[PDB]
Amino acid sequence: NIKSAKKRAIQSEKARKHNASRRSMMRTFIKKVYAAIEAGDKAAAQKAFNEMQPIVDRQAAKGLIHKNKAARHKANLTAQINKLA
Amino acid sequence: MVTIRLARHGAKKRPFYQVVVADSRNARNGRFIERVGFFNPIASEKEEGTRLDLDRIAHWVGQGATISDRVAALIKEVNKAA
Amino acid sequence: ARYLGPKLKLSRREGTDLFLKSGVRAIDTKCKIEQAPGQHGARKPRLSDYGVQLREKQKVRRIYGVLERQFRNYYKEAARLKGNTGENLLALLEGRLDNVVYRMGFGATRAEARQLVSHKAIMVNGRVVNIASYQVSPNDVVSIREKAKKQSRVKAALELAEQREKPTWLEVDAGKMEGTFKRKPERSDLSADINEHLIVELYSK
Amino acid sequence: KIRTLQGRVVSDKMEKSIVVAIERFVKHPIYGKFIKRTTKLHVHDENNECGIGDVVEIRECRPLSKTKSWTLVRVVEKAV
RNA sequence: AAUUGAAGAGUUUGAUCAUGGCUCAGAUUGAACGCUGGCGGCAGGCCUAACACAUGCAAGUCGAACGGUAACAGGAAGAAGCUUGCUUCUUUGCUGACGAGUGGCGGACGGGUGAGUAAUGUCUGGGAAACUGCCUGAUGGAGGGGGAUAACUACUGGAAACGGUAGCUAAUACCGCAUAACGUCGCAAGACCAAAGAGGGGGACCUUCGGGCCUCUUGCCAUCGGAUGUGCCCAGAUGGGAUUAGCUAGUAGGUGGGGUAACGGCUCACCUAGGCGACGAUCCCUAGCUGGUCUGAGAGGAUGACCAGCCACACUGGAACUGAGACACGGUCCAGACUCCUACGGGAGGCAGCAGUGGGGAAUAUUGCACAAUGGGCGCAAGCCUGAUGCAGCCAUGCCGCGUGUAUGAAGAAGGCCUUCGGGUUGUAAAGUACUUUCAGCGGGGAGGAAGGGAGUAAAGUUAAUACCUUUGCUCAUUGACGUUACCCGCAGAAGAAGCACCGGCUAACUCCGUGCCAGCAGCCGCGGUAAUACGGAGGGUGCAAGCGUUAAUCGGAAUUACUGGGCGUAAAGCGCACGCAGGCGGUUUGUUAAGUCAGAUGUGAAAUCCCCGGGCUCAACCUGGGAACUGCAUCUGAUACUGGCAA
Repeated sequence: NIKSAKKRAIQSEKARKHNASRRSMMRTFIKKVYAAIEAGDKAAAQKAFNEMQPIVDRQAAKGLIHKNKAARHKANLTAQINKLA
Repeated sequence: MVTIRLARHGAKKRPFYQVVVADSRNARNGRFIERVGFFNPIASEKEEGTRLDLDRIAHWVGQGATISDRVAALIKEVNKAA
Repeated sequence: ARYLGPKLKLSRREGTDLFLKSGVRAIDTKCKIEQAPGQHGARKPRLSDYGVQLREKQKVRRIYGVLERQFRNYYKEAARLKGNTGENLLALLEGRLDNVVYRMGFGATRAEARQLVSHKAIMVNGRVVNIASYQVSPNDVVSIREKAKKQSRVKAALELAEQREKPTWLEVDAGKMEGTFKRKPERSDLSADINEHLIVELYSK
Repeated sequence: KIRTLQGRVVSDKMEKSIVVAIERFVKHPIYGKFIKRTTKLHVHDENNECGIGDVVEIRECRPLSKTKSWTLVRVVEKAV
């Protein structure tokens, strides 16, 4: 409707696309981690955890994951590897 | 933002402003944290016209509160005594 | 909002002189007082208990020239004030500005005093008060303005002020034509024959 | 100190938890008679030491399940 | 000083006393209707169709973030009529600025409505497992690069709405890289995580002579605090129905995984078989809740329009996206009903914002003026926006104030009505006479709501700088929608200004005439069938008064649900009689506890409202200062007589 709501519509669409991509990459890295924990692999899962840590902290800082969630992930996953190793 | 601001309470064509401390996104005559003085722009030429608790104002500005232009003008009017 | 009719008729239903035509002459002499308040006025009423209470309230209102919502508000204010509600009610009726102008001899009647008050001929404390029911505080000076001073009425009215009893709670002085309401009138200082317990009991039913 | 309550165990049979009846003794607002009045509470206990018919003190904590915001401190008076 | 507070009557009977119902007298209202209507002040105004909506406004702003120039006005340069001295035209964002666009912030506030919701809500009191844009304090960082994409241009699809394709460009847009804590994870060892510039001014130096460089202001990032706001939990309280007694399988709990900002059946797998319920679950009807309002002596009863706090909703049903915050009134998506446009392929809309329409209804307002004030958004500010708000319009809808004159005046005029025809009454009423001008009308004068903001100085601070900026004084023009304002003065003349109900008893106030169980009246008792104080008219009176009556609704009276504060032999009312569980109550003495109870303290019980003492509007209504109050709850400290617990 005829306003500056049109601009918020198009910006929220653009940011929807950007956030969906970054959120999807973050979730795939976390799937790498506890999909490596599905098999009994310690150092493979540690390599995947070191691969996911900067991106989850980074998406926490960029403002789309709200860092406590960031913390939870790494916390949960650390538990999984010292349940395993 | 919390704001020390005026809030219109008198009758029609006869305002009495009460200076309060409100969360700034409330209504004018709505919800406030504490009232801290008043300002009658008439009152008569008698004694006061305005009293205003400077200790609580200094407390809230210490907390981070902002002050509108009228309340700043009233503090600049009642400076310490006059 | 005020009466505007035959006055001595009101004074004749009550059976008592309500001072409604004080004016030039002496005691009525052309009223046929007591005799006939209407066509069947020669009949004795055999009045009820509601009739005596009602008729007492009407006596007081028709003296002071007050209508019912205003009188009723005086009863509420006299009730809430501390003390004796009959005496407080007469103290509220006696502090009326038109009454104080009548007591000082500035008007011949209370309606003439009410027209002096109404036609901006009266100041209290050096400010002109246009209102019949202004409530005169103690230690006030109420006077006539320079306009409507030395008009005939007030002079004649002061002429008939000496025929009456000179109320104790005033400073009547007619030289300068200014007066001082000094204190509230005591119940024993006024009129002695109105029964205010009847109007307390009238409003308390 | 902490605010706590006392009550008795009304039933027992649940997997590391208990339920406690509290007896508050309150005056009727209209009638002016002091009337007993209960408050059943789902109360947590680690390792379920208290059985049925006990008396136990009880404090409030974070939520531990649906209702269940209460946890014991001291089991007293277990006498059967 | 803050509770000075309580009325009855009519009607059962031939009469009585009691019981008992019905009814009246009071106060109130978002009121409507009937008759009447002068002025002002302050308030209030769709209670019904959460029905459908024409039209106009209700949310924008910033160039001191960025590419840029669509206009407007200048500047520079060129050419021309050339009056060689002024105009016309053109290239240049060069400048003040600015359409469109990117970007930041706001559109989650403000404003509306009460549909749903009987307890995921509200009120009161506790709590822990939290997030928090803007605002504030502290500690520090703010280095070095890259790829894009709008706008723009060129085609192109479409009736339109709206797109598509190919190139170009910027940033405080976006992304890496470095850096790394008193940050995240981890027991540690360690691992890992961010950023953005812009503006004002300037001595010297270096200029690829655009600017580097210095300084100030402002912005960015990280962490820890604070304040505010929000999310979550518990206990108690907050309608009616038992002619609704069983309800519940993610249901109740546990373990582990996931999820959220955060605890949690929030979710899933497995294990246990619980959980709720007669202290009323479940079902059904109704309903937004509260501060409060009305009534009441009070306790209560009814209610929750305005004003303020909380919740919920935004055509209907659902969903998420962006964001600090929404599952979003003037956002997105889908579906549905309706309405509209169409080239028939498809599109568009959402007044329960403010005015306004149509409809519904007994009923409820202007398609107004202004941002001057107060507040909000944006902005360094100027300022722009603001149907919030200030005001104005209409309406007796309420409350309050004032007016319609005042004094005199007996020939007790005339006329009306009654009359025992003597007179009485209307009635000092009118007329006459003498005064006054409130308000309305006319003409002048004229506060206050105006504080700020702008432009020059002077001083101080900062600094390399006597710049720039900030602060404080001083000076100069100014800033009012209301508004021919409030108010004051002058003018002319009583001149423009009184109705409505009632008169048998209750209930204040009476006769005549007309009608004759009719016409009709009525709240109850009941009037009217020929001399009606009850009907209809007249005279007279009574009550209220710019109002007055009727109707609807609430409380009172009603001690006719009785807690305060009732009853049960015969008026209604003792189960047909017992036994007895849960429940209620419990002799007497001592000791302990202190739960009830009592006393004090602290925190809270929002503000307004009620009450008290004051203050301002000429008074009043109204506004307002301080107190009291909010009868409560929680915690701590005590007392231990009574009740309870425990022991004897």
